[PDB]
Amino acid sequence: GSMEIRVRVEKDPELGFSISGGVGGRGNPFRPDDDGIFVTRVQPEGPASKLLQPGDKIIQANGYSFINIEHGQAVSLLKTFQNTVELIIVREVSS
Amino acid sequence: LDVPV
Repeated sequence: GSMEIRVRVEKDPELGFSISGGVGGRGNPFRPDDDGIFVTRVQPEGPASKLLQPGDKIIQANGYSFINIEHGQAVSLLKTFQNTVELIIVREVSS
Repeated sequence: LDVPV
């Protein structure tokens, strides 16, 4: 199934994860059909350690919607924020 | 290419 999760990540000075996807982006390693923004790698001793995992779909960040967001806009937002970033993600969970 | 943030 799926679930939404709030995730706070404190930049130090990066978030410590990578993303792929977005409208106008090249897709993602997880779902062919989805234009969403997906977490693809998490630095193991970085700020997102234990909080995010590859395959998490970002649908909001500091109150900005990431649903069908363009690739460049998502990168710009995440890179522009400072200090704390409050994410909402959709995580797939084992049946 | 993924993008580190």
